[PDB]
Amino acid sequence: FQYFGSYYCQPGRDVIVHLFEWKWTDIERECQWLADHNYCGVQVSPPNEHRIVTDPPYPWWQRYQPVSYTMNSRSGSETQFRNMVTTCNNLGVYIYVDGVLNHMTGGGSGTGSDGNSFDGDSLQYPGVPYGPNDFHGSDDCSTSDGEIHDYNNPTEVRNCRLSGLRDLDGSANYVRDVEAEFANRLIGWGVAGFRLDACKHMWPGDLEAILGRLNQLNTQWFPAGRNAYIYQEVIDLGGEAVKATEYTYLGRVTEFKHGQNLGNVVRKNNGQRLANLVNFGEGWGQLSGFDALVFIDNHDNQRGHGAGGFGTILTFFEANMYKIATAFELAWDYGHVRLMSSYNWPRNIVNGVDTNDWVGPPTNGGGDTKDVECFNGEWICEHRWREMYNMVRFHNVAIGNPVSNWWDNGFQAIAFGRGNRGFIFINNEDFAITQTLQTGLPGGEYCDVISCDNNRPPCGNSGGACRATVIVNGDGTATFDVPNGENPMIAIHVFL
Ligand SMILES: [Ca+2]
Ligand SMILES: [Cl-]
Repeated sequence: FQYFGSYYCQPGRDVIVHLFEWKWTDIERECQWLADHNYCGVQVSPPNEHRIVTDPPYPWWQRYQPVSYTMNSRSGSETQFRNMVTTCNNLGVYIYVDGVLNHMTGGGSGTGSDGNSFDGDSLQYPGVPYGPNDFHGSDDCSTSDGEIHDYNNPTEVRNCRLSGLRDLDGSANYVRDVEAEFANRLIGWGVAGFRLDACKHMWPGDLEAILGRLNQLNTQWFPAGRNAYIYQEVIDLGGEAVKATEYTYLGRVTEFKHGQNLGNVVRKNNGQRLANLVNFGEGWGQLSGFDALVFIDNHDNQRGHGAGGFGTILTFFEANMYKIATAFELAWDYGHVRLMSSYNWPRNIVNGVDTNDWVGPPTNGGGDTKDVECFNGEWICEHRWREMYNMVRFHNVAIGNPVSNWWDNGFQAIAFGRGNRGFIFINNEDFAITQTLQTGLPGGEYCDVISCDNNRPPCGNSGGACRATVIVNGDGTATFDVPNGENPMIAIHVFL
């Protein structure tokens, strides 16, 4: 039995970023910035040939309808993909492919992003090739429309069609061989791993058979005898017949409870309290940290498609709370952390649903994607926000230390350290707090890395609101003056 939940990073790097709908040429350039800020890797949008949808015009979700396993996509050509992987790998920033193996397209016919035909009505995908024998059908699914409705029926969830997406027969030797060939081709070029889409809709045994066909990582960059990193998108918020714990033996699993819980806590939904995070992690009924890929939001649930709709998940639209939740997640020790990196779109919530949730990335038209320019009102670039990247540095400095010196106000203020390496005071109250705490840190002069550029004087005021220096006393205590409001947190850490 091979296990795929271990990932590989350069020393001092750990956090990964989803550069959602970024072009390969932009990711290739971004790898320098990411390396300089000690991020470990990038999840890239599905790079295989996908459906081109023109009604509505070029939505993001067309990339979740495979047409073939060639490598010309909205983000760029095979040549551009391979240039990106090579450059990023040489910089020590690795690439995880969003791998879409559960299904092909929905109904209708057309061509994909590399010119190959699809026909979801006849189940013909000549670019693979797949035909009807390669799919589940009326022999395998008994619902009246062929779609999934009863999430208490694992057979229905796995063998019927997710919203009409034609469902591949993952038990078939041919499908397993074809999908492994796709993954192995990408591994051979230098891809480090995969985010596997829609895994709740596949049988773990079929995933095991596909993963057993995989070659090990390319030793131009990776250690000999290393399996690819696999993290599996399994949406499991409890009370269903498919469980995230079915997939952890194969690799890591997305823990959607993490962002649900942190979102509810930071929003103070239904009387939640920041102080309740004292035991956050597996003890909240979540996966063990070692089995989990964690994140505040993803591309689906920032569009209201997760549970609670728009009322729980935090996103760049709620920037102040989003930074609080992300800072906590990065300072804590639980899971492999992925940060979303988003684009803006005309979100328009009507009766709880965003009417414009289909809108694709910044475009001049014609299905192209604009070059990224961070902070221009179109590309959000959360991973480049100082509050994020300085908390990634905090996370890196703190690595391997326990949570220590926990404090809270019984309510909406907590503070904790990571050994003798870092300390964060989070005041989520509607009033200011002055509090002296054992920070666990060596005595000295520290800067708040939430508001300042550097961890020690000179503090650096590029953001314009760098707070006064924090003095840690000789006994390890420090006095935190934390006003409520924007960025209502102070994080300090020893020199990297
Ligand atoms: Ca399926
Ligand atoms: Cl995901």
